[PDB]
Amino acid sequence: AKAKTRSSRAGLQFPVGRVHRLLRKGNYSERVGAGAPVYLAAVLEYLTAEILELAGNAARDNKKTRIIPRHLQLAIRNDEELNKLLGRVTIAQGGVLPNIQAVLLPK
Amino acid sequence: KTRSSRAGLQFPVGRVHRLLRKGNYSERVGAGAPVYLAAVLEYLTAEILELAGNAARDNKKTRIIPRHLQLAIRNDEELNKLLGRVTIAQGGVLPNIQAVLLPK
Amino acid sequence: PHRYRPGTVALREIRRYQKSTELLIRKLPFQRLVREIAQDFKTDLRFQSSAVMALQEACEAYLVGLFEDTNLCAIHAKRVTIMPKDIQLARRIRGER
Amino acid sequence: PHRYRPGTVALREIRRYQKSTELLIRKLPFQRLVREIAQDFKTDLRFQSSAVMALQEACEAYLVGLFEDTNLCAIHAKRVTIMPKDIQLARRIRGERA
Amino acid sequence: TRKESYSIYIYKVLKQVHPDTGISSKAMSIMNSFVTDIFERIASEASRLAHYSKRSTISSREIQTAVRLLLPGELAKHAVSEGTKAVTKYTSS
Amino acid sequence: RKESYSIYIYKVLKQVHPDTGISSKAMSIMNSFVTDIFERIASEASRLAHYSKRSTISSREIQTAVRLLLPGELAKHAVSEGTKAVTKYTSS
Amino acid sequence: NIQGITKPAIRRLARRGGVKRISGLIYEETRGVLKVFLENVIRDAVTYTEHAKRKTVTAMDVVYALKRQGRTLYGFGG
Amino acid sequence: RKVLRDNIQGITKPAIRRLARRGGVKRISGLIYEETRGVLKVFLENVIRDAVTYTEHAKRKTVTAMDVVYALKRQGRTLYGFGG
DNA sequence: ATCAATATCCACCTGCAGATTCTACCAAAAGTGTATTTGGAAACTGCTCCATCAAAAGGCATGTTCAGCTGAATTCAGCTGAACATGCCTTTTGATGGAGCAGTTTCCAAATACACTTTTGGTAGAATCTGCAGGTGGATATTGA
DNA sequence: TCAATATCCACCTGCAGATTCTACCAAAAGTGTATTTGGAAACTGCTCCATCAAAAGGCATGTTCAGCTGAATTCAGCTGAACATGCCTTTTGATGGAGCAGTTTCCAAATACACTTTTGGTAGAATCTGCAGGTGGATATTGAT
Ligand SMILES: [Cl-]
Ligand SMILES: [Cl-]
Ligand SMILES: [Cl-]
Ligand SMILES: [Cl-]
Ligand SMILES: [Mn+2]
Ligand SMILES: [Mn+2]
Ligand SMILES: [Mn+2]
Ligand SMILES: [Mn+2]
Ligand SMILES: [Mn+2]
Repeated sequence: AKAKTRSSRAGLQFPVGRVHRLLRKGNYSERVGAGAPVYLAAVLEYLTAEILELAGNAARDNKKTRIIPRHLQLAIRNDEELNKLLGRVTIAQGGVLPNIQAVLLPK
Repeated sequence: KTRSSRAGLQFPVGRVHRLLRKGNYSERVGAGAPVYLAAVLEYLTAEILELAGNAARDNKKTRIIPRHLQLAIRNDEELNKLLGRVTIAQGGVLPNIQAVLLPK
Repeated sequence: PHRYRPGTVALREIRRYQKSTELLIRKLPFQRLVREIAQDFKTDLRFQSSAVMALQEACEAYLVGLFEDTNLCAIHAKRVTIMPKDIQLARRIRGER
Repeated sequence: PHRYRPGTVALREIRRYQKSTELLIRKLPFQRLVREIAQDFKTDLRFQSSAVMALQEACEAYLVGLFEDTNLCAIHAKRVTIMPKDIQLARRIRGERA
Repeated sequence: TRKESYSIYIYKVLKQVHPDTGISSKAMSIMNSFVTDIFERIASEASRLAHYSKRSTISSREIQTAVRLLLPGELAKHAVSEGTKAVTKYTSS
Repeated sequence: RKESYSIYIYKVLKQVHPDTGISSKAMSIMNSFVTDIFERIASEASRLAHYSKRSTISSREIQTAVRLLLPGELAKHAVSEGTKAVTKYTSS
Repeated sequence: NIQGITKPAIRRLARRGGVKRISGLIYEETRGVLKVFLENVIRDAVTYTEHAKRKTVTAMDVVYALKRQGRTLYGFGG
Repeated sequence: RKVLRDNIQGITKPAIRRLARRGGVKRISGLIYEETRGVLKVFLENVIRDAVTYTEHAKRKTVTAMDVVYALKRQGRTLYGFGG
C-alpha cells in the first residue's frame, strides 16, 4: 500500500503530520484526536491564503511583483477582520496607513 | 508529616504539585517547584489579607468584605499594577473627585 | 422654599456612589436585556442566577471605568460636561475602536 | 525669495513619512541607548544585531502609535499642536498609568 | 542544526492565489510568525476548552469551537467551513 | 467535589489577623485570585522551559516566571519566601 | 429592552465614575456601548455553553468569556 | 570599554519630529521632545529588563532577538519579523 | 485670474543583492499489528431555574425654572515652522580575534510508576454572631438676605 | 454674619442571615520500591559579536525671522441640574413543577505505543532577476501680485 500523505487525504497544502506533532509536543493536552491536526492545518491554511490574496493585490497596485512587509501591512490594516485579528501585532517594516486628520488640512 | 508543614507552609504543597502535573504545563514537575509556587501564593495571599484586614479595621469592621479587598488593592501601587485588568465583584471604586469639579 | 445650586447635588451623589458598591442598574430590566441578546445566539436558554449577576457586575464595572476616562477627556477639553465625543475618544484610545 | 507658509512642509512631511517604512531614528545612537540601559541593568551583556533591530522596530512602532493618539487628544482640545499633557492623557487612558 | 519552517507551504499557497507573485524573506518570516501565532492561540483555547469539559483529549471539535472564539466571522465562518470540509474529506480515508 | 484554597486562605487570614473574619464573597474573590496568579506563573513557567528545550518545570522556571510577572518589590519578597520554603524543605 | 437601562441608572454609574455634568446625548450613547459590550461577552459565553452541550449559561461560562475579552472578574469561580 | 552616558539624547529633535509625522502630527510643542525621551526610556527599560530575564534564564551572555520577541509578547506587544 | 518657484510624478535603465532552483541526505511521517482508554450514550435523580401570584414601595417619568456652562467672536504676544549656513559623526566597507552559542555524549540524581496505607479536605447539620437598618439628638454645610 | 433648610454623623439597640463550629467518610497525599531518563557537566567546532580604520555626505545644529496659533477675555443663548408630583414597574416571598446539570455504568471506536520502511524538507551550491537608485522632462501645487 503506497504512502498517502494526510495532507493530500485532507486536500490541503499545509503539513497535517507536522501540525499533529506540534500538538502532541506542545503540552496542550494528554491526547490529540486524528481530526484535530487536520482541522487546524485547514484553518491555518485558509487564513494565510486570505492575507496573501490581499497582500498580492497591494503589491500589484504598488506596481511590484514581489510581496514585501509594507504590502502585508496594507493588506492587514485595510481589512477590518484581519485588522481586529492582528490588533495587537506590530509588523516589522510595515509602516502605517497613510491617514491625515481633516482639521489639519489647509482651510 | 506533609511537605507543606515540612516546607513551613499553610498552602497545599501536595495539591499544587498535582495541579501542576494535571495542568499540561510540562512533561515533568520538579520536586521543589510546587513548594516554591505554593510559597509565592501564600505570600501574596498574606499580603492582600494583611492590607484588607487593615481596611476593615479602619471601617470599624472585623470581617473582611469585598470592598476591603478592593481598597487594599487599588491603594497599593504594586498590587494595583498586578491586578490592573481584574475587577473585584462588589468592590466598588476609590473615592476620588477631580479637582476642577470642586466648588468655588 | 429652599434650593441647592446646580451641581451641588451632583457632588453629593458622587460622594455617595463612590462610597458604596451596590449595583446601580435595576436588576430586572438588565436581566430582560441579557436574555434578549442571548436569544439571538441560541434559542431557549436557561441562566444560573449567578451567571446573570456576574454579567451585571462586569458590565457596571466596565461602564464606571469608561466614565472615568470619558470624564478625563471632557476635562482635557476644558469642560465639565461629558459628551459622546468624549466616550468616543476614550473608546478609540482604548483600542475598542 | 519663495517661502512655503508654516504648515505646508509639515503636511508634506506627513504624506512623505506615511508613505515610507524605514526606521526614523538613527542606527548607531539607538544601539548605544540600548547598550546603556541594558548595562545599567546587568553587566557583560551582548546583543545580536538582530536583537537591537527588533527593539528599534518595536520602539518606533510604539512611539508612532502613541503620537496618533496624542494627536487625537490635541485635536479634541480644539488645538492642532501636540503638548505633553496630550501624551499624558493618551497614556493614562491606554492604561500605561492611571 | 536543521530547523523547521512553514515557508514551503506558505509559498505553495501563494502560487495558488497569485501565480505571478513572489515574496521577500522578511515578508516570509512575518508570514511564519503569523502561522505559529494563530496556531498557539487556537491550541491554547483548545487546551482550556478541553479542561473545562473534563476531557484529556483535544478533538476537531475543540479546535472548531476555539476557532469560533478567536476569529471574527466572516473570517470565522469561512475558516470553520474549510475545517469541516478537510476533516470529512479525510474521514473518507 | 469542588476543592478550593478556601481553607488555606483562612489559615493565612488568622496569622495576619487572628482577630479578623471574612465574608463568603471575599473568600471566593481570594480564591479566584489564587487560581489566577497560579495560572499566570505556571504558564509563564511552561513557556520558559520550552524555550530551553527542557521537559521539566523546576523551581528555576517558577522563579523567573515570578520575576517576569510580579512587579518590583512584590517580586523580590515573593522570591525570598520562595527559595526559603525550598530550603526549610530540602533540610528534611 | 435597552431602554430598560434608564437615565437615572446611567446617571448613577456616571456619578460613581465621578461625572458632575452629563450632556443630554450621553444616555443614548451609553446604551449603545453597553449593548455592544454585552453582545460580545454573551456571544462568547454561549459559545462556551454550547461546547459543554448544555442549555444553561453558567457563571463559569461568563467568567471564561470575560477572561477572553481581558475583563477578568473575581468572585464567581474565578 | 568606554563609559556610556546621556545616550537618550541620541534621540534627536529631528528623529522625534519624523516619528510624529508618521503618526500624522502637524504641529509640535517645544516640550514634546523631552516628554518623548522620558516615555521612550520607560518603554525601553521594561522591554530590556524582561528580555535580559529570558537571557539569564537561558544561562547566556548574549541577548537574542528571540529574548526580545518574548519580552515584547509578555507586554502584549507581539512582534512579527524576527522569529527567524 | 496670471505665473514663477519648487516639489511631485512617472517612464526609462541596468547591474547585483536577495530570491529561486537544483541536489543530497536523514530526521520524521506513513504503514501495520497490539495494549489501553475515553468519550459518549442511556438512565436517574435532586437541584435550582422558570412561572405565576400579588401586593407595597420605592424609584422612574414629567414639566417647571433658571443658574451657570459652553461656545462664538475678537485680540495679540511670541511660540514654533521654514530656510540657510556649517561641519559633525553616522554610514559604509573591509577584515580580525576569540567570546560564547550550539551540537554531541555521558549517565547519575531526580521524577515517574505502581501498590498500598493514612490522613485530610469537602459535606451537611449544629451552635453562635457581626452589622444592617432604625431611631434620635446634635453639630454641619448650603444658601438666601 | 444672620437665620432656616436639609445634610451628615455618632451612640445605642435587636435579630436575622450568614459564619463559625462539629461530626464524618472517601479520595488525594504520603510511602516503600523499581524503574526510566532528562539535562547538567564536559568538551570543542565555529558562527557572530565587539572592534578598528578610513572616507564621505546625509543630516543634526544653531540662528533668523515673522505667520498664525494657543491662551485670555467677554458675553448671552439655552442646555442640563434641582424639584415637587403622580404613578408605574421592580421587589420579593413562597409554591410547585419541571427542564436538566451531574453521576454512574458500561465499552466500541479511537489513541497511544513499538517497530520498520519510505519520503518530504531543510541546508547549502548553483542559477535567476525584481527593483533600488539615478536621471529628466511632464505635471501639478503653492503662494505672491
Ligand atoms: Cl478529532
Ligand atoms: Cl525542582
Ligand atoms: Cl458629542
Ligand atoms: Cl502641556
Ligand atoms: Mn478533617
Ligand atoms: Mn554642526
Ligand atoms: Mn486659534
Ligand atoms: Mn441669562
Ligand atoms: Mn524526495
